Amino acid sequence: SRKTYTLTDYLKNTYRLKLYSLRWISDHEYLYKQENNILVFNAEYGNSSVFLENSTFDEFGHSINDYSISPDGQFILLEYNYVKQWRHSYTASYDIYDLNKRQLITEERIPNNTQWVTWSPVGHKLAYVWNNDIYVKIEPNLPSYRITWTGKEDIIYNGITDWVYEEEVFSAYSALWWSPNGTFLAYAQFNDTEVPLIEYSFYSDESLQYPKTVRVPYPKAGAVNPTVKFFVVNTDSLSSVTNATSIQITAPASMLIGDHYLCDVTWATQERISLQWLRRIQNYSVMDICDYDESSGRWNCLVARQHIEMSTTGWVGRFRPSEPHFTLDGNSFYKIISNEEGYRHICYFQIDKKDCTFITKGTWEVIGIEALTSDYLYYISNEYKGMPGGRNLYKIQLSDYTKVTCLSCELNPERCQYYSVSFSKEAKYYQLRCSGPGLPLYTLHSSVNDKGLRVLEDNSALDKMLQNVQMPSKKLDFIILNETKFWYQMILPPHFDKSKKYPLLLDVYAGPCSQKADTVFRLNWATYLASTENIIVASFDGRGSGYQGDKIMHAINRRLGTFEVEDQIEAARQFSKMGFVDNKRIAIWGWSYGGYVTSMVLGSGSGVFKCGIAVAPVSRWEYYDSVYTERYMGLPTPEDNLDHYRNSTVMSRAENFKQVEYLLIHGTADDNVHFQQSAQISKALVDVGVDFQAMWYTDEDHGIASSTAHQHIYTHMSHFIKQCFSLP
Amino acid sequence: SRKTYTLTDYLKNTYRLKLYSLRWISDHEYLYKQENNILVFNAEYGNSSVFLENSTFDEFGHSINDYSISPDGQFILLEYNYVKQWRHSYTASYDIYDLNKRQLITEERIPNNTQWVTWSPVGHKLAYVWNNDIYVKIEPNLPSYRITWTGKEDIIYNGITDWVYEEEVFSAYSALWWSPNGTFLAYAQFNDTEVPLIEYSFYSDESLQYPKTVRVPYPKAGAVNPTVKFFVVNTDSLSSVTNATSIQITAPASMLIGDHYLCDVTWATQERISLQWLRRIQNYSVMDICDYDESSGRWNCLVARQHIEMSTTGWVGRFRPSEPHFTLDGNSFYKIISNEEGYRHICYFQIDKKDCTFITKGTWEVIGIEALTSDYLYYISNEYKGMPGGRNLYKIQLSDYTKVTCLSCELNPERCQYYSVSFSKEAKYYQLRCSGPGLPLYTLHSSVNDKGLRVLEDNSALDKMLQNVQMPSKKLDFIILNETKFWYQMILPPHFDKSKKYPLLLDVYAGPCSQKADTVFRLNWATYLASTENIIVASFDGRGSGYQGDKIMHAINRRLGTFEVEDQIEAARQFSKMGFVDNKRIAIWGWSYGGYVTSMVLGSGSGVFKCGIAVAPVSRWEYYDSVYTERYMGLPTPEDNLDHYRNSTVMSRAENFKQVEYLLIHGTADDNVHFQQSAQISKALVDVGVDFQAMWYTDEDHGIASSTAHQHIYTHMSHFIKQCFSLP
Ligand SMILES: COc1cc2c(cc1OC)[C@@H]1C[C@H](N)[C@@H](c3cccc(CF)c3)CN1CC2
Ligand SMILES: COc1cc2c(cc1OC)[C@@H]1C[C@H](N)[C@@H](c3cccc(CF)c3)CN1CC2
Ligand SMILES: *[C@@H]1O[C@H](CO)[C@@H](O)[C@H](O)[C@H]1NC(C)=O
Ligand SMILES: *[C@@H]1O[C@H](CO)[C@@H](O)[C@H](O)[C@H]1NC(C)=O
Repeated sequence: SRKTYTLTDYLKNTYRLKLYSLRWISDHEYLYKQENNILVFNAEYGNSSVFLENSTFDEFGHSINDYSISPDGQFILLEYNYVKQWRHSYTASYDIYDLNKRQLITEERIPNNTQWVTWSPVGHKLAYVWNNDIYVKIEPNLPSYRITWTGKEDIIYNGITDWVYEEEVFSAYSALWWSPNGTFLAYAQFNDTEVPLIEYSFYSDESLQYPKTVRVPYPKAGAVNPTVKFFVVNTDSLSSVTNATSIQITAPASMLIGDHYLCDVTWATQERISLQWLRRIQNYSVMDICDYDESSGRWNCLVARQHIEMSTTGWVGRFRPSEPHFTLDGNSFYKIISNEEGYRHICYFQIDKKDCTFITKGTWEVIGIEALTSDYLYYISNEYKGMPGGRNLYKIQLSDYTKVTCLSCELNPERCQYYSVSFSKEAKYYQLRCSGPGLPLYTLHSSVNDKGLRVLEDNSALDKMLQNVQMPSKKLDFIILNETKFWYQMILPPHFDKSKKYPLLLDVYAGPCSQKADTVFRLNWATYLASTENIIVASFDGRGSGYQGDKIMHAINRRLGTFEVEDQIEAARQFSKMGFVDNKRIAIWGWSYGGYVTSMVLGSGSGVFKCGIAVAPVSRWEYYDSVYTERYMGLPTPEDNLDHYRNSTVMSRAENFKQVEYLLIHGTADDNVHFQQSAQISKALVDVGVDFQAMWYTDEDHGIASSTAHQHIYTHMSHFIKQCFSLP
Repeated sequence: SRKTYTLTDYLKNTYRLKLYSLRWISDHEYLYKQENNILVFNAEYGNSSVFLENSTFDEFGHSINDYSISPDGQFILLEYNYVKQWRHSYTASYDIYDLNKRQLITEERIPNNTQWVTWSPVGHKLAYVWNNDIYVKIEPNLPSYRITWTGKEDIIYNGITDWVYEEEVFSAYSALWWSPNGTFLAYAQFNDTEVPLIEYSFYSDESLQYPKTVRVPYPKAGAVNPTVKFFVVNTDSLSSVTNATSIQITAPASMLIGDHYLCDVTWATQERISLQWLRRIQNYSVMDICDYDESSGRWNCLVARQHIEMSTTGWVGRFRPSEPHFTLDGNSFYKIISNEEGYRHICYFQIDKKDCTFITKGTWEVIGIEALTSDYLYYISNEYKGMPGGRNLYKIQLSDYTKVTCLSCELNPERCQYYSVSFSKEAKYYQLRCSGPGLPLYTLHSSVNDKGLRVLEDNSALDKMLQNVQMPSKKLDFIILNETKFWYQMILPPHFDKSKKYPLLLDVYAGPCSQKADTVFRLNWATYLASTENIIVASFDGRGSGYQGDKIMHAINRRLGTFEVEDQIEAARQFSKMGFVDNKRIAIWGWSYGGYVTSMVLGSGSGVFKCGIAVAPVSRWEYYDSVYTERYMGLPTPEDNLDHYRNSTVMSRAENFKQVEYLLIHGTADDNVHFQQSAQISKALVDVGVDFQAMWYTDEDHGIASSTAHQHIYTHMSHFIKQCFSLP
């Protein structure tokens, strides 16, 4: 008799999850936004002052998009005129408000259309990139020093990443790294000179008489890649009428032999930088440790302290080689490395030494190292109750590795099984963040004894509202295939009845190192399909999926669109053999890799599925970018992996599609997985005479996420599934 | 008759209409291809010979796409390596084969990738266009003479047409015109330097890693048009030492004022040429008559013989100024003109004299003038039975205009109401060819006493098959709207029953000077929908339709998307009132102009239609080309017609679509109505929250004509209509 969770609810965001986003500023204080004021909180004691009043910048004259405060709290960056580029990149204008004053600084502004800006870690230095060149401001009201002069649109990138690096390597537009002193500005430089361009139409507003052609350097599988150089400049010795001296750091000779990438830049100390490089064949990676020479003003990367990481079974790292966390003195670090068994654990490295010591071990994985002090290392793992889909915060005594405390496990075991954390400087305090399976809970904790201090946000407003709606529930369990556990989740309709036969939607991503079965609380489309349409929405984590060792994750190595595909079919077959699913009403849908697999399934002939929706699918690996594809597939050459590059296309299975109802969707402005991918799927389905359904989305990219397109695609998909399942 | 006409029947060409394609080669002889041999028939004696054996080119080694026999039957052109460009343009390889000797010409072969070749109308000279330049060959085995040197890809076109001229002016790739002598080669030269480029992606075979960007000079409404220059070259005076002196004929001073077009090129005598020119505001045109000046070498156009053709109510001509037909001596001509009551009749022009004399009159129009002799002019009109959708050959005595004989009206009055004709060189014999309402009937005649000579193909084979098929029947009637007659046709299901209530698909095109209500016999998609699905397919010829005089055609002037839309709604509203129509099941669909009108109807909020289909619709006139658009719309400037350009978009009506079910389809390589047009529609619909269906056809142009795409689109549209009308 209660109201149901409707498509409108989802779409108009009727029930919002509350968050508590803070930024640690010291060892003991953080910044937080309350009713549009910026507040400072004291962690120990809970009291707050107003840092920046809401009503300041009422007469500023521009809508303010973000803020950024100098480490040494004298200035604030006001970001405005944000215009998005790709996933991380954007262009904006900037002003500086001088805080120890009433005033915006008016001389020597950061240019309009700046590509990236950063404060140094200490004081108030600024580094920014504008027109692909680096600049440095020692003082907010003084002129900038030009660090680089080679910048050119689409060709040379100084201190920002190009398209593949943004997307596939740094997950960041920025390629600037200040030393912890603020003394040295390290930076990468990318050269896209010979990198082929993907081109596509942008239609824009009606008034645009002629369509624009967007041209983006984008190395497809096997094409010419960008090249990299690394540089470190001394920020303390810049001259106004002498050009700045950038000292280059050369990649290791074992990388310079052929094509390679920069992977990681981590400062170790005031005079030591850590650099990881990875070979185009993502088999082999090297970490270089480089010290600054006070004599020659040069950097020296002693071959003696180089570190190597290879994999016999797949590629290095989860998506890239993991980052090292150095001890205060910089002579040793910790790093997540896959062990002999295939499980990702914490290894202790010493700088001038050759092997590493494993600090954790077991039939589970460390997800990330979050903090390091002289006494403990803090990490997040899925160790608790052997649930790969859970996440908890642990703590190790470094005096003794066997002495391990779980810090979040027993806090709220029913509500809370999916943590992430955020420590203050030197880890005096941490904010725990519970993500499910109950409602998100945010707490603040004190490290000295691990005593809880304060609940920060408990989403009790949402709980009150949710009591009045017929919410679905979540099953998280596993099946056994050829003697191995493989988890799935089920979003079950309210008042579920095990004797009744429900329609089932298989929700797939299934890309490498993915996890679709976890313990987080979500309000999404699947919430609606269960609460209102009584549809079971199922996800399954099969071979190739992450966080359960390399035996599972790498199964897929050099062979995408293979085991991950068969295994979604099997999960389906098996969900079928439980008594509460109507085996005449099983759909499948996914987005991105999700659309590829959905497409490869629908094209398998299993006869298991009635219909499926693919949104923005990869159709052929030679269409996707090089860093991603080659990481799992090698090069598409007859001496490497051409053969399976060809066997694993959506196109090759066109015939089989006559057995199923197919909905194909793609935004026309997809820089990521180009419209071409769906273009070739539809053309091949046409060539064979297979009817299917389509929908392009003008000027939308990979997220199809503009407000109206978001509502449209979900409405469209709701109809298609409702009609596939014969639901009113 | 048990078996029904299937969607498969239309798609697979189960019921072939036979045709009879001859090419006259003198006054008394013609060539015909029967199976794969070339046969010459005698028209006087009926007897025949084999000209060219089918097996003649067995060991040639290229699949021949076409032949062209020279006027003196000495040589044959062989066309292979055919690649289509636009509607008329294409590139090909050519050989010449000496017929007298039985040899291949090896020396000085016409180059690969030729854009156009043509014999002279007499003898065996060749003019061809390669890489945008004109070449001439006196002897098929001799070095060619380079006429022009200025030709540059997408910029300068010598003797061929750019995109707009091809599609909207000459309906040809060719821009060459030999004098009847074979002495003179005249050619136009087009300048696209400043014409903006339409840019779209082409995806090609799967194997193409990166999509290609096709770039085409295409002036949209209001943009910078190409420029035109006209030249004449003396073929007889060419030197292999010196260069070719081309002599320029420039436009009239009344043209050179602003933007203009070279409208028409019609030779008069061996030494006289007629040119028409059209102003950019296409309501003013001018005919220039130009004589060769024996001794000086130039060409001269006396302003005395200049003839003005303008319009007060619309544009000049049907799609252009009509073509002149000269009498042997070349001092006079006949040409169709709108008369003081707005109907299109033949006029007698004497070269030096003011006005012209009308030789035909009445409330019908002459469709075309087909031949001229000393004593008679033959023409085609829709006079018979006061019927605009009919077409009949007539005869007019020149020494007495009141002696009008209908050569065809009575020949087969129930089977044939729609003829076209093909006279011999000097009109001694003509092949009539009728297209309906019954099956196509091809008959030869002698002009002398208009004696019926022979039956050439009568489609008897097809006739028997069809008795075995539950054929639909065509009803071609009219309705009185204001106090005017607007014609409609109706395709009716077999065993039609005037008391049962049928679903109706309103078939629409309705572009200016269109006619969808006629007496043609068609085996098409409307045939299958009526035969198999018992849907009525109606079409209506409302305001803007042609062949009924300017009072109807020009109603739409400076005003597209208004009257021609309101009238289609009206039509269906009337069709509703007729008791055989189920008024909850009316659909509309259309291609090109049709798609725009369908969309505008669907967006009108009339309440009459349940669903529509729109294929490659125009959506906004600023997106379609200048030549066609400004003809009907004027310029998109505030001081001309910008307001109505803006009041007539599909986009602005978007809200209204929540009321109907919309299927919108477009090919991504449509160089004509650019994909852009639907892209902007889709985006409007998304912006306003309206669901609809969509389908793109990748790499298909405006016709969506490739056999797999063609079969695909009608299959897809079938299901759509079937489901809209609740039919299994
Ligand atoms: C922890 O870090 C990372 C996580 C993740 C990504 C990258 C990451 O770091 C580079 C990649 C980036 C990649 N571009 C994404 C994508 C988008 C479109 C199409 C495909 C292929 F199907 C893949 C998939 N994700 C998975 C999640
Ligand atoms: C007897 O001659 C001619 C007839 C006709 C045409 C041209 C003709 O010759 C110039 C025009 C050419 C025009 N380009 C076509 C078209 C194509 C796409 C979009 C639109 C606008 F909606 C219009 C329609 N047709 C109608 C039939
Ligand atoms: C980038 O690389 C190209 C060769 O691909 C080279 O010619 C050019 O000098 C390089 N530019 C810079 C500034 O490194
Ligand atoms: C018709 O036959 C006659 C009689 O032999 C011959 O002169 C002539 O070539 C023939 N015409 C054709 C076109 O075959």
